[PDB]
Amino acid sequence: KAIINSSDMQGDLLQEAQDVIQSGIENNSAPVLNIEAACKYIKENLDKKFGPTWQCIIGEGYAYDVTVQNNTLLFMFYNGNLAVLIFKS
Amino acid sequence: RNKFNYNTRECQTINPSIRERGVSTEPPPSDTICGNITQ
Repeated sequence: KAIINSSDMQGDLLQEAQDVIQSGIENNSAPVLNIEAACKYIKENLDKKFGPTWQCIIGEGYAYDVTVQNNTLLFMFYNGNLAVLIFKS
Repeated sequence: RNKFNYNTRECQTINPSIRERGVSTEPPPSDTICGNITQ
């Protein structure tokens, strides 16, 4: 249940980002899951796929303030209440 | 005189010109934003 909240990049990379966060959920889908392992997976996948200097962040209540390259930023929400931010720098 | 008179000849090669031209690259630009985290 992906709910995109703020988009900056191109729709293809949008789709692949959603697919990768999904695959991360399945890699870690259990009460013992940690968002950190899925974060590692998201960042490393987007590195080996669309280049380095990616950054994955997952949570539900927090406050970031980060610098991002244009057309390389996404933030979104899940019906499962997972707010997911990703960005390249 | 004894060997009969010789015959002049001519040959020259093709000589390209030397030009001095200099060009530039530039450091690509970058962006720096800041955003907050929503509920």
